[PDB]
Amino acid sequence: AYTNSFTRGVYYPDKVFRSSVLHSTQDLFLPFFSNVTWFHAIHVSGTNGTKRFDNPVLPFNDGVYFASTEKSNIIRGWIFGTTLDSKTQSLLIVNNATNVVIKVCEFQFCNDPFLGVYYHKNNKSWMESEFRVYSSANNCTFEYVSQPFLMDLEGKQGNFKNLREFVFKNIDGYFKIYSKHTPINLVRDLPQGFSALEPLVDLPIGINITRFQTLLALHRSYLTPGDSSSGWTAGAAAYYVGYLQPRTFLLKYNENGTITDAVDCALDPLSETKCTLKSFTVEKGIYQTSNFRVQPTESIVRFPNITNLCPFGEVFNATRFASVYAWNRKRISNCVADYSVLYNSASFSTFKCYGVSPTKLNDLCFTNVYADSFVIRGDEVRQIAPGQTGKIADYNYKLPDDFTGCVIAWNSNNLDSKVGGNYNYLYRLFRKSNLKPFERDISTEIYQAGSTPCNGVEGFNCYFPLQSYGFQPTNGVGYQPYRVVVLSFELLHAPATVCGPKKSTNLVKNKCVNFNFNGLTGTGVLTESNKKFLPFQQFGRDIADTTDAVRDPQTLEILDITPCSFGGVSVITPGTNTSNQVAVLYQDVNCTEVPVAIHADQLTPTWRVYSTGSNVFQTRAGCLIGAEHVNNSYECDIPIGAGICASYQTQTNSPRRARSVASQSIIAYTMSLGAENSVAYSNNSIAIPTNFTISVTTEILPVSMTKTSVDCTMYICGDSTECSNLLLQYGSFCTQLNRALTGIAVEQDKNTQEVFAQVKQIYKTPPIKDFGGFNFSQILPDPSKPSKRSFIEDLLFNKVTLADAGFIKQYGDCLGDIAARDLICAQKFNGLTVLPPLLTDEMIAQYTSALLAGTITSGWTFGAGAALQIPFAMQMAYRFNGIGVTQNVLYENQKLIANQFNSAIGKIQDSLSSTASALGKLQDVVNQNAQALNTLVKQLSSNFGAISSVLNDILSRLDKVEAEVQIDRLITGRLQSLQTYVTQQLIRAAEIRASANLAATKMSECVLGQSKRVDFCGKGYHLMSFPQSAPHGVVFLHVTYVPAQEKNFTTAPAICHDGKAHFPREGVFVSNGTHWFVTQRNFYEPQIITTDNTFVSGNCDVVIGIVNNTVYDP
Repeated sequence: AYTNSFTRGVYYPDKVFRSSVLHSTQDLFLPFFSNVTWFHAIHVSGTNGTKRFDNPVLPFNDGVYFASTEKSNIIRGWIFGTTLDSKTQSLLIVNNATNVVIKVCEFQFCNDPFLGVYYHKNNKSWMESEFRVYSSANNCTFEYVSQPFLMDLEGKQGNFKNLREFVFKNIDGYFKIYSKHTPINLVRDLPQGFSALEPLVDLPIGINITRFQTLLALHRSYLTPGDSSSGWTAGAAAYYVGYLQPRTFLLKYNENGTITDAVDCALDPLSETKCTLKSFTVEKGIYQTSNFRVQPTESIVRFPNITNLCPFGEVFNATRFASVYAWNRKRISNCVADYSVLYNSASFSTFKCYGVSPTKLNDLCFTNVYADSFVIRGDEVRQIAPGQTGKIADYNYKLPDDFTGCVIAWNSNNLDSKVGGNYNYLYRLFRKSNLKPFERDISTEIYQAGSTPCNGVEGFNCYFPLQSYGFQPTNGVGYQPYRVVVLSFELLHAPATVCGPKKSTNLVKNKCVNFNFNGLTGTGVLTESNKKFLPFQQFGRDIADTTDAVRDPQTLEILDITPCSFGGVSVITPGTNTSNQVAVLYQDVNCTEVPVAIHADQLTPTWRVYSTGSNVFQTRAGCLIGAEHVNNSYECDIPIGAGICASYQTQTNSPRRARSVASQSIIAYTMSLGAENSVAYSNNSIAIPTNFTISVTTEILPVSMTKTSVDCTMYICGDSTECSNLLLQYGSFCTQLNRALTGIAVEQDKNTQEVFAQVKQIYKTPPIKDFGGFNFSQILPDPSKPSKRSFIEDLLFNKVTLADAGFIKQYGDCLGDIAARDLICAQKFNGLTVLPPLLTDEMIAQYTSALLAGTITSGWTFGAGAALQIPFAMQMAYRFNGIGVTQNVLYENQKLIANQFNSAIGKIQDSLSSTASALGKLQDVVNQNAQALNTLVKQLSSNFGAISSVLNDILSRLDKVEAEVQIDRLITGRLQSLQTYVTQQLIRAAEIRASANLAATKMSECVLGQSKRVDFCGKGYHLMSFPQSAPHGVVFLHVTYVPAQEKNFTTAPAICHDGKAHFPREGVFVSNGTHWFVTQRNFYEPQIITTDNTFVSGNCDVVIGIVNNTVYDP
């Protein structure tokens, strides 16, 4: 009975307070949807190998998730440890049902906690016995009592069956216990749903747990009615087991601050979107996510085919050394070092290691080493460091300003002593000959140069820098002789040659695996190197340290370190409300390795992803799984690349079909760009429209976003004194950036008023509305709303999150508090601000309305200058003249033009209202600032390598002097991140103001006059255009012409009448097939071919195209 751990195992990792935040992190987690070993009964061979024991001892394996159910209190406690005996320490963790008792005692092995053994009474056994499992308590170490973990007490309130889901962990010796209780109804299968597990007690027990079991106390059974021997264990408590693995997650809360749901950050390519995006709902499109890797484990990986220890003790058990001046160097090479037995034994007085941190010594492969043997005076040892100076340092031995291995110093009065003392060591005295690191000078400085202004010619007597060291064994301490060696490692100058005493193991290929080549501890898949290497080349960093290929130091063969098969992972999903399945794409990677792996591929189970027989597909964009190609091409919604798209809205597959799955199948195809049609080229004929279908489109444009700002400081500084002290010593940085905030913010308002204040004066609707049958109702404002806010823009407002997803009312705030007047944004907590527009919506609107009124009633003139009356009839007529249509057509066809107009308006509102997110760019900016702002928010929480992210604590619990560096590093980082944030807003400021200029143009040209530019203001011959604001934006109605209902017409540019080539003044000569007439290109107005509607010039004969006809002259 193995069963998916459907969603069970998730807990509370730490007790840091938080509310409704998608924080991703990683720990030892039982896999979800994962097999859990049921352990139920005594069923045959479940009791063999034991003493009729039902639920065997099990491997700990780094973590256990534990769960039991019952009708009534049955399941007793557990026992943990290495071996569960008195030989090795044990853990006895028992629920007395009166109290939970936890003991790390060394109790004798219990084959059964319930064995038929007892010695106080009649010899059989039973619960008559007083906890017979309590074998003996010798060398007990820990004892603890707490409240029971009662199992039925959960189920008592609701009269149901229950479970208790458990996670036992031992991290850093701390044995953390996380808990939960819940009712069930099904006992056959693991329930679907969700729950969280919270820490009960941490126990710093510090025993390597590897074996564990569950304990039960057998009373009896009633399966067969014979005797007390019918005390069958069959029908005893069952349970599940799984183990915990280091995989990443995501975790969520509710209003009450409690976990209600989670999305896994190590489960599924689909799930990884909801992880990385930090959403529980992913939208339609293509989304790229983070790659994966396998467990961190490996042996001593690959040290050279060299294996022989170095003779270190010679340096160390040596009785003949030199003085501090006579600092010798000794060569270490071509052997295996050890720094365990070196480090471990108790001989060294000084051991301190520089630029090198002393643990992994025995896994360090070195190129070469330098043993600096000499004897020092006891107090001088502190001066053995870079940054020291002194007679020994400045005049016996110096240090470079780069890495030197170690310092080893130790008293030598057991070998440097003669009862008469030791004058037998020496050092140089100062003589102003200051030198550089590592001069083995032994020159006798008896006479100087002489011309030096500090020596030679300066007042000397019998002085000799060679100063002997006079030891005495009866002299005391401080000046006792201290033999000292300077360890200095060269690394990376060559193949490393001397390694620590750690034998490496074999190597694997093509699997994502770490490794360590002579200290080169790297990772990836191992691909055979196709390079003719060069034999004095060990590792090839093809560019900028990228040690691309490696030659192993045991087999001497070359290996391209391909970083384990590397290629982007992106998803193809229709959304979340749509469905919960995904296509798996890898970027320019042929699916030849694992197609896709969460830590490994799998053949039959839920990871079923095959490069053949599964939903494999191959492109220049790399191989696809999930995606089955199909031949038919259509348009693209979720892109992939090269037109290859995985988006069919309506599939022929019924069951799943979501938008990218097709009955459990992601589909594959390419953008079809539209239909296919030859238009019949001829050299002599047109089709000129005999009707039209004008259209009005929706040109949607954001005009602004929030003029936020920040108290840079109180953002950062949170109003702290020493905070501000260190803050200022950086300085105007804050000032710089928020000055930018200023310029850009005021800038956007200038942009807005700019896109609005094009006119001197303000117009109102004329009360009578007899405007040629063109209804303006819905576009126009109505007094019923505050300040005559137009129907259309009201819909705009409602269609958008005026609240902007409520940045006054997301995860709420201080409720009803200083949060001021209920519509803008921005969740102000501290440091930050936003300032409401200089132009509130109301003016913004009534501008636009004045715009409208002018362009209707006075047309060209209201913004150009004085607004002058004109019938919008003949105004529209002149605008047809602007698109080149005579006022004849409008005159004749005024009513249907009106009707199309107003119907178009209605369709406009139909769209904008019905179509959600029609406004993309608007709410785009909204979202943009949303994240920018909110990120900025989160960035307070970045500890930045400090010991705490909050300024408060880092200042508080620290004395200032040390607090200086942490405070600083934080100042640096958060400051920096702000400055970044600033920069990004700047990015917008730019692209915004660009769009803003664009839109100001859009209005000015297409509205104060008539756009005559191609697709500037919408497809077609523009007539008029109209302003439709958004709280940070504007949309535009556009009156453009589209002809229709065409018919063939053979043509002739000239009419060859009366020996003279006659041509049409305005248009082209047209025929029905038999009658030659004149009409222009955008409509059939066949005309009697007159000299009035034509003209004569040149000759008719020389060039093709003409016909012969007659022409009528006035």
